[PDB]
Amino acid sequence: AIATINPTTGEICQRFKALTPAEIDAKLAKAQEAFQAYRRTSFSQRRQWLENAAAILERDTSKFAEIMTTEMGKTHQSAIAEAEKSALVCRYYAEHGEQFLANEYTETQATESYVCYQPLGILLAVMPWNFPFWQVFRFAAPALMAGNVAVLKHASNVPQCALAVEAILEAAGFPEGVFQTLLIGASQVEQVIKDPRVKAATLTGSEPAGASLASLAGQEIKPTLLELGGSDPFVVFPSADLDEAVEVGTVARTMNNGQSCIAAKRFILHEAIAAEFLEKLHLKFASLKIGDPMAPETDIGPLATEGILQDISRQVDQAVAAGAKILLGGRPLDRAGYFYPPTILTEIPPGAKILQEELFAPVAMVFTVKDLDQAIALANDIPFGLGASAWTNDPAEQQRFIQELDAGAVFINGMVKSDPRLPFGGTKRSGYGRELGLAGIRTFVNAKTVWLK
Amino acid sequence: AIATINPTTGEICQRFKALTPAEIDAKLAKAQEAFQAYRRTSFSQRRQWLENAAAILERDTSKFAEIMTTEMGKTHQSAIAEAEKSALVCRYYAEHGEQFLANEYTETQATESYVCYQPLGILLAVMPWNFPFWQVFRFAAPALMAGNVAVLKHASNVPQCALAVEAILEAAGFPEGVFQTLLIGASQVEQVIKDPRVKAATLTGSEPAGASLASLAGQEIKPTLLELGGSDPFVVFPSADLDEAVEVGTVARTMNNGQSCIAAKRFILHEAIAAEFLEKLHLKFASLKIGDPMAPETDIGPLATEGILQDISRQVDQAVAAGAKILLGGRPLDRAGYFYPPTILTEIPPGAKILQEELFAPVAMVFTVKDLDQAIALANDIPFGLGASAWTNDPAEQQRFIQELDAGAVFINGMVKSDPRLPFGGTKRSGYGRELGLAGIRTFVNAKTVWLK
Ligand SMILES: NC(=O)C1=CN([C@@H]2O[C@H](COP(=O)(O)OP(=O)(O)OC[C@H]3O[C@@H](n4cnc5c(N)ncnc54)[C@H](OP(=O)(O)O)[C@@H]3O)[C@@H](O)[C@H]2O)C=CC1
Ligand SMILES: NC(=O)C1=CN([C@@H]2O[C@H](COP(=O)(O)OP(=O)(O)OC[C@H]3O[C@@H](n4cnc5c(N)ncnc54)[C@H](OP(=O)(O)O)[C@@H]3O)[C@@H](O)[C@H]2O)C=CC1
Repeated sequence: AIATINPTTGEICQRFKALTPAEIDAKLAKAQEAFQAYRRTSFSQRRQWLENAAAILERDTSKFAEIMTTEMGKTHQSAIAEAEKSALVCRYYAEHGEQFLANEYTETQATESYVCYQPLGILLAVMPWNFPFWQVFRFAAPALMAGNVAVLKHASNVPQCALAVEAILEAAGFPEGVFQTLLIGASQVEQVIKDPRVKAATLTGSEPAGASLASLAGQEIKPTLLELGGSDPFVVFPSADLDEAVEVGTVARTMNNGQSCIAAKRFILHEAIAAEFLEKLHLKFASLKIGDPMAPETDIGPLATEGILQDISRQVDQAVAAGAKILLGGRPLDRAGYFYPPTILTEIPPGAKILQEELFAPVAMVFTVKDLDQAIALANDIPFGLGASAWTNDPAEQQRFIQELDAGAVFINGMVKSDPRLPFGGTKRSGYGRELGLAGIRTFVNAKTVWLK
Repeated sequence: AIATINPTTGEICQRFKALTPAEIDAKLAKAQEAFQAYRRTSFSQRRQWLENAAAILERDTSKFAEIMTTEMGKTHQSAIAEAEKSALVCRYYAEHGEQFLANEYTETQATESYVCYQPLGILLAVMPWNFPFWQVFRFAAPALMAGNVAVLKHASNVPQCALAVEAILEAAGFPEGVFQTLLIGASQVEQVIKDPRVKAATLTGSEPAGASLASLAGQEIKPTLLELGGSDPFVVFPSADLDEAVEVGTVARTMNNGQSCIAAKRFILHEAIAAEFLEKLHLKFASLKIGDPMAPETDIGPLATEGILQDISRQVDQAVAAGAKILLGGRPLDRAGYFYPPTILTEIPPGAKILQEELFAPVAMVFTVKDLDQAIALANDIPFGLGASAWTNDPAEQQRFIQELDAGAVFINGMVKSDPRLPFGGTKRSGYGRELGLAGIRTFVNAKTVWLK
């Protein structure tokens, strides 16, 4: 159901009525009318409204963070960072969007020949609960700067976040119908994708959700962008700064209570450093503070939902039954709220299903390898291909990791992070298309070739 | 069935056995092995092989053209041009591909941060009979320059063309498995899209074919590019060079026996010049030479298949029964082969079904409008959105047409043409994604973000 259920206490706080198909239709009609006027606005107006939205996010950061924490359990401090990052991407496209969409001229026999960039129309965004502000602003800032309008189907467990994003954009000055939150369930999305006024769609979330949306959009001849999770490797080689790698690796696995597409999920350790690294990782994980995410000292809040908790509990239980060893954690906490402790699994047997799954919780799989070829093969031995992190100060190793890791992003001597300045997206079953950077504003526009005699 | 059936005579010339699923699987296994080595080739090698392919096309142009004309009925002269254009796109990506794929650096706190471009792997291309060389080389040249490998499912009526393309690429030096023609039917494509080694797919053709491929690819989380039909407007306003517009419009509608996605299909005439333009168009169409496409004097050969002939015959018959008037032509010729004459329809009743359909034959629909707003509204009143041509020497009108015509390409005072130097693709039900230019080589690559501390 569409509801705020606080994952720290399990309390149902507020329920929301889903829109009916007629109500969805009315919102799409309004979006179409809004688009016809909005496509004619100047970049100066769009820039003003985007910068206003950034300023709202920058002023009321703590309030917005409290909504996120209440609904989905990420620490209030990380939710503050998320609101700040949302403001950053608004400012990024305010500052660069017009330039990024300017005519590009190519010399031909024409007096004038160029490509110009024009909005498609209504874009559908289907978004997940894990970064309930950032994922939305990541899409919405370039969408709106480009002159598109947007309808958001957010996750059913973050309705207050979804409503707050629309309220921010209204307060910023964006005209009515330019951005609309649809309080609707997963079964209601098909109507939106099939509506002739809706021109494109993006989804961030699970593979089954992405497959459903993309198959439907494909049938309707509509372009998509998908970002669908990962099982990113975190490779540590003998020339690495081991203490930095342990600290950063701990953050990479456990940030957002582990619920990140680009969490470090599989630690691949060269045998020369594996014992030292693993012992340090074990101790670092054991010192993490688990508790109320509203408290500034908390490292690990609850998982977002009972379902996520049930999923990881089963995944771990099955791996252990198959022969995997629990170095730390491995069982849900006996307390109120959907709490699962930082966990480290080792000696996972070959062929165990968990090797191919995404662990959306603070649960690290650990492996040892003997050389560069083995590290790369293991790193790539997954259906996903989102991010990858590798730690080494040998230039030849650095170049091989960069070249041969099958991922949309490769970070050397740092954790994978998204950044408005650089494109971001997956390969393989992690999806396709790129958000952020120039790519983010070029994805859902008509690149119109113009030739004038 | 997979066969050469000469559309000039109706004679079945050669039949081909379709691959079995096991044979398809073997070809995909070989493509995967080939990709593992081919992705490691230098741009110099890829460039050499692409330039070799161009040189083969440039030398044996008449022979390749004869294959096209025999299988699908386009004039030998236009097939010569098609082989030349195929060579041109090979040279374009040989000359620019490396530059187009070079690292793009972005300043951050990283010592090094950039995007690099790497091939995805096996690409499936599903191609149509209407430009049986050019459509293939348009995709294959950038695919191969980027380090991808490709499997081609060509139309069932151009098997000799399909085999010839593979033979050209073998003779050029491309390693075995880098490009493979699959002699398979439409029902066999699902196996290819669902194969885990196949990473992306492109289709040019009809909407139902595109919807099938894209829906399947979406379910498998695989990116696509679609170029489907169009019903492109050809708008003529009072300041136009009328005689040039008539000459060029006649070519635009009747080239390739009318069977082009970017044919001028709907002539939209300002009332001030409509009588003169229509009379001149009538005269030009009336004296086009219909006959054997191997003869150098022939303008119009047969349509490619009995099915295409049946389709246009029915479309025109229904429009006329509804009240449309035949100014010229309007029924299949009484002779051997799938011949349909240049045809002009006027006074088409509002709500007539034909107004929304693609006429893939040399059949012009003609309309009269009173002003700029009416021209734009009528031009856009279709499900398609591929190309658009407008004729005016008023700068304000030119800019409004460029801005407001809902198409992937807008040509002012010339006919729409694809050109390797400029991206090419549709909007609305005409598809999405861009081939040619920079876009063509960026579509099916992993844009990998790299960050080095
Ligand atoms: N890439 C990422 O960042 C994320 C990945 N995931 C992965 O997915 C797993 C399960 O999480 P879960 O919360 O169930 O993720 P979902 O994929 O179910 O949710 C993501 C979004 O998709 C919507 N959705 C779900 N099914 C469909 C459908 N058939 N058509 C249209 N929209 C749909 C959801 O709506 P509703 O809430 O109404 O069901 C939500 O808005 C996680 O453990 C993680 O592995 C999940 C979240 C973030
Ligand atoms: N955009 C363009 O340039 C073209 C558009 N068209 C439009 O389509 C109309 C019909 O022409 P037609 O020859 O039937 O075109 P199709 O769309 O049937 O054929 C195009 C290609 O798609 C293949 N194909 C067809 N159905 C499927 C499917 N379900 N899955 C995978 N591949 C498939 C065909 O294979 P096979 O031959 O084995 O069926 C062929 O290789 C034309 O009148 C024109 O309007 C057609 C050709 C060119």
